Amino acid sequence: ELSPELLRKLETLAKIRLSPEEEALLLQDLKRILDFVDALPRVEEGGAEEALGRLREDEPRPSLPQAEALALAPEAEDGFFRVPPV
Amino acid sequence: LAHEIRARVARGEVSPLEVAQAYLKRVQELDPGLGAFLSLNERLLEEAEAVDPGLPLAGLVVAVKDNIATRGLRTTAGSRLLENFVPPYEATAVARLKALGALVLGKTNLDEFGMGSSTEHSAFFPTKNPFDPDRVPGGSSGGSAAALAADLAPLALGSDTGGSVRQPAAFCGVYGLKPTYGRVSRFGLIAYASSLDQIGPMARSVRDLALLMDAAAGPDPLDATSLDLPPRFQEALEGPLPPLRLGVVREALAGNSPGVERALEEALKVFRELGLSVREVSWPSLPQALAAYYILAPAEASSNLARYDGTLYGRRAAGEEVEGMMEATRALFGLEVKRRVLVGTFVLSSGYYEAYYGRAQAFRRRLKAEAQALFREVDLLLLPTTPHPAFPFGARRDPLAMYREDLYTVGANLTGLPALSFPAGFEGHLPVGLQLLAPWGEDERLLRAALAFEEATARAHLKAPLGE
RNA sequence: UCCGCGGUAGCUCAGGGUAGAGCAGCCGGCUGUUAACCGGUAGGUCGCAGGUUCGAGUCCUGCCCGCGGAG
Ligand SMILES: [Zn+2]
Repeated sequence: ELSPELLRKLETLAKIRLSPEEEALLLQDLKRILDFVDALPRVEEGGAEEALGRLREDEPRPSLPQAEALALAPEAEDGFFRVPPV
Repeated sequence: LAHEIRARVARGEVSPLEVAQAYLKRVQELDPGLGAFLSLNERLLEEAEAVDPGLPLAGLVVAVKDNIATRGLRTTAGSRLLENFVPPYEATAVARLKALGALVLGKTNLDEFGMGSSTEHSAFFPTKNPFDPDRVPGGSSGGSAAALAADLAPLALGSDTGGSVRQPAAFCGVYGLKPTYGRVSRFGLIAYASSLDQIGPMARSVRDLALLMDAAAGPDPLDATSLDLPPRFQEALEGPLPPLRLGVVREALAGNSPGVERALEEALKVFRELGLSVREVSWPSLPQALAAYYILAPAEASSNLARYDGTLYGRRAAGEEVEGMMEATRALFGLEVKRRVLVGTFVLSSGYYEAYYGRAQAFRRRLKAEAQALFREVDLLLLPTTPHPAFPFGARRDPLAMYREDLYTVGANLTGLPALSFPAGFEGHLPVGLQLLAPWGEDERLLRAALAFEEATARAHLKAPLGE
């Protein structure tokens, strides 16, 4: 139950550009996989557990030096991360 | 052998610098063929090895999986997207080992982003099994395992999401522990399924696992999902039940290879002569867990790997457009990654969320339940880590056929239950592993129960080609 | 809005080479039918408008309508 259109839609949502060769390939894989998974039985689910999470105190923690941060950037300009324009 | 080294070091018989030079040489001579390490801790090793006090882990050096952040060292996650990425921070686990005298030897080879079961999906190169150069070391922590079995390192860190630590450990005949979800920090782990990921220790002896865990585990203020539970591992100074109840899982008994069935029967005889009440139990929906996993994990993976566009740190694919760059950069993913994140997007996509994700969530809650009920009647659970030993390259490259490798190990993660793979014998020349798991928080149980076995047996640990 | 099934006699649904069957309708038969049935016969915007094909209910592009399903 997987049309070439859905693949296109999916690859769109995931922002992944695959070659027409891979499309035909992945089209077969995804089919088999989605069939395997669909075999999963449905089951009832109980109360959504107790909430035992914690919160962080509003206390400042030293930041990265601008130099170290921009060193990861493929492109930087005057202390900014530089990307192609919108 | 790890604790043996630290012993020689503390008595002045050897210096940390000596141990490093020894291991560094061995790597430079054996790794070329093995392909276990991607990166190596450069001059910063020799330099760092000659400024250490006789600390708990002084003389020790660790091989870390390359999806675990190490400040100043190339952390690629086995991907092209990050083949030049070097973290400005350090993973909490790694940070702690460092503060106890430990040092990083290098970074270990893995399947791209941890999604793989054979290392055949590393963007760089495959890793070879020291026991058979014609067979895989498992995955995705294939590198770490391979490194241990060849004594390229005393200690090793891996990553487990569906058995990515146990399956390799089995294939390479070493110990691999998946920590109860929350024991070890996830901060610094380039993880792919947040709800299932855990850094796991691996070593050639159980006493060594204790060393790692005792150092690595513990509450981290940076990880909101970490448990406030003091390690206390090295208290494997046994006052061990005698008489624990052990439950064997029926569902995992059929479909195993001769060597696995054989190794299984023998193990039972051993646990019985140890004072354990061995009984067969039922893990009703265990066999259907593999499916739930390959819909829950891919889901979280799509959202976790979404950040990898060329904007701030990855590789830039050089599109020259706006979206066209993001679209081209992500095209640098491997076939397996693409496959999973496409699945993940579908399962969460509109019209399919409740029909799939919501479905698998409810099922994940069943397993936890069925497990709670099982540990009301038994204290430990036993099953194979895998139905067979390491397979040969090329053998099992079918989407589904690869997924079934993690058949027996998937359950540990969906539940959060601690699980340990231990060398339980052989079938020919290839090692065989058995999986022993306990209730939440009782990780130390697993360890001592395996110390009993490691001892009751002289050793089922063969060192393919190892030496100091 | 999207998605998935539907739209064929009047009614309810069968199916790349006269478009069909039973219900009722018409004609003929039958004195106990309960949804009588036997024979013969009549009955069409195959959704609508555009393509491929020698030939399209059947395939493929768009639209209208109905039902159902999604956090
Ligand atoms: Zn911040």
